Amino acid sequence: DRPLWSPGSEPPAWLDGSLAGDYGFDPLHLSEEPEMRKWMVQAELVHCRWAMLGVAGILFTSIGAKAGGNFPDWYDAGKELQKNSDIPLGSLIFTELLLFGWVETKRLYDLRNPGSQGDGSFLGITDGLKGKENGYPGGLFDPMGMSKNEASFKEAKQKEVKNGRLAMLAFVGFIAQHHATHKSPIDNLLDHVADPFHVTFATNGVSI
Amino acid sequence: MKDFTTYLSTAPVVGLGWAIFTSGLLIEINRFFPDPLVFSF
Amino acid sequence: DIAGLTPCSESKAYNKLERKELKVLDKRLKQYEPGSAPYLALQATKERTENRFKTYAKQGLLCGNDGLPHLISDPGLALRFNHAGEVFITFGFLYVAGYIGHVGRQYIILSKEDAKPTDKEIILDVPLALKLAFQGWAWPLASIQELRNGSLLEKDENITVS
Amino acid sequence: DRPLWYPGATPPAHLDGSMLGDYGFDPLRLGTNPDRMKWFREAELTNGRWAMAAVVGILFTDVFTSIGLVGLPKWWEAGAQTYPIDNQTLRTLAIIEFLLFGWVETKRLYDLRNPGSQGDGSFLGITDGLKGTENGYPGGIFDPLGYSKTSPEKLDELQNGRLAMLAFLGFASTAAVNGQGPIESLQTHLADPFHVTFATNGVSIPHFTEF
Amino acid sequence: EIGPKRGSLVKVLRPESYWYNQVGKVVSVDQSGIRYPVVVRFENQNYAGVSTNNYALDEIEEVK
Ligand code: CLA
Ligand code: CLA
Ligand code: CLA
Ligand code: CLA
Ligand code: CLA
Ligand SMILES: CC(/C=C/C=C(C)/C=C/[C@@]12O[C@]1(C)C[C@@H](O)CC2(C)C)=C\C=C\C=C(C)\C=C\C=C(C)\C=C\[C@@]12O[C@]1(C)C[C@@H](O)CC2(C)C
Repeated sequence: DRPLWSPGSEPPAWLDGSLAGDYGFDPLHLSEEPEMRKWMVQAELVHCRWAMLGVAGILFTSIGAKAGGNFPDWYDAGKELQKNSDIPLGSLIFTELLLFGWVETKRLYDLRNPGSQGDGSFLGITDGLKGKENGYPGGLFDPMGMSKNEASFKEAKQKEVKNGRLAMLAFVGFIAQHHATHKSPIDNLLDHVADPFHVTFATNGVSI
Repeated sequence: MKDFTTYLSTAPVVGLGWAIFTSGLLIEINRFFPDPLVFSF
Repeated sequence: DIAGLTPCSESKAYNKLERKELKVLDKRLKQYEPGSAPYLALQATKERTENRFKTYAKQGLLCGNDGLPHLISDPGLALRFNHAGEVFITFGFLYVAGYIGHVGRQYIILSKEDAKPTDKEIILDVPLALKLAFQGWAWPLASIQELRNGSLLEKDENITVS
Repeated sequence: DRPLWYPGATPPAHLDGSMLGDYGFDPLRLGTNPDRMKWFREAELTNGRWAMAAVVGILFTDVFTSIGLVGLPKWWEAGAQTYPIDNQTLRTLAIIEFLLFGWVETKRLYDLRNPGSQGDGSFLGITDGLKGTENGYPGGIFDPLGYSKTSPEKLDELQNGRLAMLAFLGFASTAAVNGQGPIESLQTHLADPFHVTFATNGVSIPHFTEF
Repeated sequence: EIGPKRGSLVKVLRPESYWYNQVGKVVSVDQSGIRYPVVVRFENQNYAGVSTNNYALDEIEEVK
């Protein structure tokens, strides 16, 4: 009744197709329990969002570096951006860790206690700060009212999962082609279209 | 999955969780901090 | 300079031993190239030896007639002089040992209040063990509060043959 | 009673009952016993009450010291400068302090075990005025501002006391990794907020990244 | 009728038994005038491996 990850196979019992981006691919039986599934879905959503932001940033700075700007490549970016900076390391590390502790702790307690942070505790915010779904918050993180329609919200959730999976699969590819060619991803893309027959993953010495 | 996580609570939880944790903790302490014969007071 | 000992900072045997080890380690440096992995390993071992001798010394640690550091253990005798650090800080072991004992005793009592507490011993209740492990930081307070209430012992319910 | 320390999923057991400054913070479940809870609240009250006087004695004098009104030393060496003066006793302050402090500490101790146990045949003529109202809350000691009808003033007292305790711990730790005063370490934090930080100024966490 | 209530936990008072000063559940009490009619059952096994034994009426005490 739905397209599966392996045409002809049978999906598991705990994967009916009601989840966002469900395809029936789970061979190691992970997320079989309801609580484990509740944790795994949020882990996938947070990984998809962080992967989409990181891949977009890497492509942006790489395209800007190929255009002519003073942007370093995605790899070794933190090395040459810290030598000429007034923000000290350690202090910057713990500043980032301190802000992320507050945000991630509120998000974690929202998962264990669904709809709990929106009780006027954090500076008096009752309507917002309470999630609508599992890993889909609302109220403040939805400026445009695009979540108040299930017919479009379901399709938009599907688009988010299918784009995040491709983005994280692309991020894994960023490390591999960098470690195999020592060049920028936009430099590897432009070099592949310049010679699609000669240059490829098999004519670069490494990975043979 | 419930049977695998309940299998992981018999002998690994006591012989490979604690043993690996305690051994790794003492070893990393003796690796980053070299040989300690006093309270360095 | 107590119990007839002398500070490790003014002992000839301490320096003699230091030079002995620095020499036996340096004798192995000639058998290798000045820029390879065995040379780097021998250099790291030499640096650790020099640091250890410097760290062991100038810290109140004193040796006696052989260059080997001796340890003062009597409280009062180790408190009147700067020797409290060498062994009088027994409270570190007492804290970790009491932590282990309190966590195990809390797991035995709580697990016994359940039907058949046996299979709970061979198959640990990991969420209960992890919760009880991070809840026993203030173990001496729980021990003194569990002693005054009489909930630490039993009156006369023991398998005895006396 | 008052807002929980966390927004959710943290329900305590023995914190449901009404108490001064009740925020529901007890992760180790130390105050489960009622008698131990009743003793721990008195300990918290005494610790906060003395930490408040200590933090004001340090901070209020440090304000005038950093501005330039007085020439008094800082708190970490105020002891090393009191006794070198010509008119200052030897180390007998500790003994007279122990004796004169134990005398009233035992009165406060016997009052907790038996509340209001100050019979007529104990003192000279003020043997009746030492009858406290509650444990840790006496009446004849304080003269004004206490015949009101609403008790949440004690919440301000407990909140100020908790903030004072945390402040003294910061005084002892900041002056242990930098060797300066509290306002001396505060004034430098206003100049360079990213350089003088516990993660990188003092040797607090081992950060060795000097590439 | 003469022994304790069936199903009630009791305490053994035999000074030479493996369950001395222990607590055991009474399974049945015989009414034939035998020497040891109160039959009890304990959670923990003895050195031999059995877990039940029968005691008399005088060597059976109520729990605490
Ligand atoms: C040869 C006889 C014999 C045998 C086979 C046993 C066997 C056992 N005894 Mg026993 N005992 C004996 C004689 C014996 N005893 C005698 C003579 C006495 C004196 C009368 C006792 C008194 C005694 C007591 C008081 C207790 C036992 C307990 C136990 C059980 C211990 C289970 C365990 O691994 O502990 C546990 C070992 C651990 C290391 C637990 C720590 C778990 C950590 C905190 C979990 C964290 C790991 C983490 C999740 C992993 C992440 C790591 C990652 C970073 C890689 C075990 C089945 C204990 C029990 O009941 O089990 C609970 C118990 O408390 N015995
Ligand atoms: C509310 C009390 C308080 C305040 C206002 C400060 C303020 C300051 N501290 Mg300090 N500190 C405190 C408590 C406090 N501390 C406690 C309890 C400890 C013991 C763990 C320390 C240990 C400490 C060290 C070792 C160092 C500082 C340093 C500093 C200065 C730079 C900030 C920093 O590096 O991170 C601060 C480090 C902390 C551990 C504080 C963070 C956690 C606290 C306890 C939370 C309390 C904050 C409160 C809820 C909200 C602010 C209240 C305020 C508006 C009144 C800064 C002016 C550094 C310095 O002097 O720069 C050279 C430094 O090296 N602090
Ligand atoms: C996310 C999709 C994606 C895309 C669009 C690209 C694209 C590209 N890769 Mg790459 N790669 C990827 C994933 C991807 N890769 C992953 C996951 C890995 C880790 C195994 C690698 C490892 C890798 C290496 C080592 C190299 C490249 C190289 C290249 C460039 C030349 C083509 C080639 O020979 O690659 C080889 C093809 C593969 C390794 C197959 C990967 C297929 C994955 C699973 C994605 C498939 C999903 C989907 C069907 C494709 C995208 C759809 C659409 C956008 C086209 C090219 C622009 C080469 C280069 O740097 O150019 C000089 C190079 O040497 N890739
Ligand atoms: C490679 C095969 C292998 C090996 C080497 C062992 C070895 C062991 N088993 Mg295991 N077992 C196996 C297969 C194996 N088993 C399989 C296939 C199953 C079925 C799933 C089990 C099920 C099983 C159960 C249910 C239990 C054991 C227990 C034990 C331990 C004996 C009790 C003891 O040491 O005294 C007892 C020790 C004390 C009372 C003092 C407590 C402090 C201890 C020493 C700390 C624990 C550290 C650990 C024992 C050392 C490292 C373990 C090692 C495997 C790396 C022992 C080390 C018992 C156990 O868990 O140990 C407690 C026990 O309860 N085994
Ligand atoms: C946490 C459980 C626990 C606790 C609280 C105690 C407590 C005690 N034991 Mg004991 N013991 C235990 C486990 C425990 N034991 C086990 C597993 C064994 C079998 C190896 C023994 C064998 C033993 C002997 C032979 C003797 C004692 C004795 C004593 C008493 C003297 C103090 C001491 O440290 O002796 C020493 C204790 C040991 C050498 C055991 C150390 C092994 C570790 C700590 C046990 C592992 C416990 C486990 C991690 C708990 C699980 C945690 C949970 C969250 C899953 C003391 C009340 C002595 C006594 O008779 O009383 C005066 C004595 O002679 N014990
Ligand atoms: C791919 C990935 C996960 C892949 C997981 C897979 C396939 C799991 C598959 C299965 O589990 C199923 C489904 C079912 C199971 O039964 C079986 C298996 C088979 C196990 C995660 C990537 C996840 C990737 C993430 C989250 C990446 C984030 C990147 C960030 C944040 C970037 C930061 C940057 O820093 C850099 C790196 C460089 C700087 O120059 C620039 C900035 C931008 C600063």
